[PDB]
Amino acid sequence: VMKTVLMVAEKPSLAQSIAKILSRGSLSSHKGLNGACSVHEYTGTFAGQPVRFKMTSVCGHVMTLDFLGKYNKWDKVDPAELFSQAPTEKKEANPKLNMVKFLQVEGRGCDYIVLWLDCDKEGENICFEVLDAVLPVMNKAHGGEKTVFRARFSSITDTDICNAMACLGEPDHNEALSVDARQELDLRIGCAFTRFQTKYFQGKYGDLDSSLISFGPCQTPTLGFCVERHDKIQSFKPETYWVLQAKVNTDKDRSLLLDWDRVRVFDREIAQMFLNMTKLEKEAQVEATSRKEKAKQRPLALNTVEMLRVASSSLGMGPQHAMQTAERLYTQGYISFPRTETTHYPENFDLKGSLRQQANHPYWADTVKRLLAEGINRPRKGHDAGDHPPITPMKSATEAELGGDAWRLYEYITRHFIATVSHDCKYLQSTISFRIGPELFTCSGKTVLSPGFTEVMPWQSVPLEESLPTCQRGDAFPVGEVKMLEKQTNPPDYLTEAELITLMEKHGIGTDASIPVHINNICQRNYVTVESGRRLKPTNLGIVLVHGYYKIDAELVLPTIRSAVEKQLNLIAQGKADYRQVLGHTLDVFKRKFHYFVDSIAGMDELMEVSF
Amino acid sequence: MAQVAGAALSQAGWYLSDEGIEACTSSPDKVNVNDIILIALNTDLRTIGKKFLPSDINSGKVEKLEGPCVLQIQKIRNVAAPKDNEESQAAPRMLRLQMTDGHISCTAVEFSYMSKISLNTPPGTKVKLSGIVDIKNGFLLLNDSNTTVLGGEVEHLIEKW
DNA sequence: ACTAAAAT
Ligand SMILES: [Mn+2]
Ligand SMILES: [Mn+2]
Repeated sequence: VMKTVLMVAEKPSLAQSIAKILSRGSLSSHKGLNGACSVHEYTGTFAGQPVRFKMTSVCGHVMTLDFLGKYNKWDKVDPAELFSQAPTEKKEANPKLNMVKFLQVEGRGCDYIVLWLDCDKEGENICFEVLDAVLPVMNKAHGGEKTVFRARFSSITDTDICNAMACLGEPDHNEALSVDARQELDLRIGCAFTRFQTKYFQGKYGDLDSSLISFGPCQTPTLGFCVERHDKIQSFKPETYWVLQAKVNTDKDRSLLLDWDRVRVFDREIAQMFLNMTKLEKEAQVEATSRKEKAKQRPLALNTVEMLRVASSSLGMGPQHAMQTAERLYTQGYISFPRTETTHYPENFDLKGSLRQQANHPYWADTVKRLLAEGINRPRKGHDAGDHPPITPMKSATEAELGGDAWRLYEYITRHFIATVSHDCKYLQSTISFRIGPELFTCSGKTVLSPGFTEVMPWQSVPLEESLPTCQRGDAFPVGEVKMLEKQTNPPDYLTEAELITLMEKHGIGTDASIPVHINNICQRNYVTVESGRRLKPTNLGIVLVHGYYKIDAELVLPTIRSAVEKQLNLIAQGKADYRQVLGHTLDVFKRKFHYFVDSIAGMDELMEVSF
Repeated sequence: MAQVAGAALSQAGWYLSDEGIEACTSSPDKVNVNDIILIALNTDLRTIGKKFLPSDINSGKVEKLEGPCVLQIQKIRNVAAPKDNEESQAAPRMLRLQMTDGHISCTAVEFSYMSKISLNTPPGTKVKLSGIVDIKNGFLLLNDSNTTVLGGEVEHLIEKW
């Protein structure tokens, strides 16, 4: 044994994959003390001399930020004391897995360290935590040589991993400090506000004992969206439409419905005048005929957000249940990594191979074989964010081995994958325009030409209707009767889970692996209730919370504040700011705001008297 | 000279009572019908002007408007979208106009696309109607040909919140 | 008892 290097990955599966790819099939595997982390050993070359590679993995975050003693037990420190006087430390998360001791024992005697962690922002923090754990126990450097290394990768293919090993770099302390500052700020603000709220409202309003009222940079805006929807529903007054429609018949038992060019009229007398201008008539002339081709775009790659949206809108699944099922499928080895926000396929990918694997299931075998015979289509281009490749099938499952929820998710994933590589949908749309006296109506229809991804995603199909009769300009037809209909504008309905997710994504509230957690949190704190149709309905306590926050200080329930704080904190990452100089200022502004909030609580207090 | 000045303004179609004409301008040694017109186009028509709209025009038994007319808009409302959404591109634009001259108020309907009169047009704007205008059910039909828009601000005491 | 991040 001359020299050994150590590699750390963020998932055990990814660790095994990289070890297999770079070890060319020769491995020596061993089980560590944790029982969920494995150590792989193999020989190779690193920097001109033979080196023994030792590969291992850590499970997600290793340390989490918390308070010391005497301050983590409430009823002993004033909440305002937490803002700028409470000592802070880092303690292990998931203590059952002795990650720190495992890293020390497995890194003892190592010389070089290589970090195959994720390329996102929340990866370099794990990077520097691992360095703080491992650097104390390691052979001291010689001369002026660089020891710590980092690798950049996107996919888990042979060429990508080998090139990533070929070219290496260094980590970014200024990037890690941004995440550290965010953690500190979030913990301070949340623990400051929640304690005061739940210590004031609990003991003075009856049936809120043994209840928790929580505040934070995500839960509160999430509740704000739903209560804004509730207010909009509560403050809607109906109006009255007046739509005019008439029917024209050409052959016996062949009538045709028409639509007015001016869709709506809101004045009864005006509508009556238009009707009287049309009712006593017997001809129908033809003005113009239309015939254009069009295409329905094939779906892009699959993201976690779109998975959650479709699961909650078509399969009757909550976001947390969907995430658990997806994680189980990943662990068993049926789908790729299920927490990604990249919608662009990697350049090097065995698309043909993955498609050829699913060439035996009776549900889509014909389409798979036809695509393989006639050549596949290139995927639709999209956004890339490093991170991980999109969600694709890996093995061939059946109805039997999986059951219920797992199969219902697997079918949708496989169908989406097959559709994203198939052709488009081509349909011709024919619109014919008739003239009745002084007014003109139109009617439109569609007909299919060559179905594409519709053959695999029927719910996106083009409905079939009888083809519009062919006519030339100048033809005249008889009209049956011209009549009016009265309608009322409909009020909006409560938010659905899909709408809440798409509102969360654009404003920056939450992330790819926190939306289910936040939704489930606001459901567990009895802030909202899930009704029929997977609709989130605000309850009395949440309505009071937001209607008080707006009256007292409005930026708390405001989606833009999280984006503003993130933009301000990015300066630390870019190297154009100072850590303390930013953190102290951003904590001082919030401290002043909280000190105002505590003295302006009577306004929110006088709002719960009309309820519990 | 006012005897010929009245005939000139009538031929131009700017019908307005002689007392109002005298009020607008009182013989600065010359009528100067041009400056009379310019001064009028920034004056409220309710105070000054004669009554010439056909009686019971708001009923449904006139069916005709012959000769040229001058009218003043009062309120403009888009009857194609609810008051909640004052401009939604879900239906084509369609405007109802509340015009006046003297003692009688009349209602008009767009019936085509006219770019001259927009939702932002302030009240008091003067409209000239030329030729023959159709009245259907007490509603005046406003074709693009038989309209002329002449501006002028008198009291834009209107605020949208 | 809090908050918000990753992972199985
Ligand atoms: Mn990760
Ligand atoms: Mn992410």
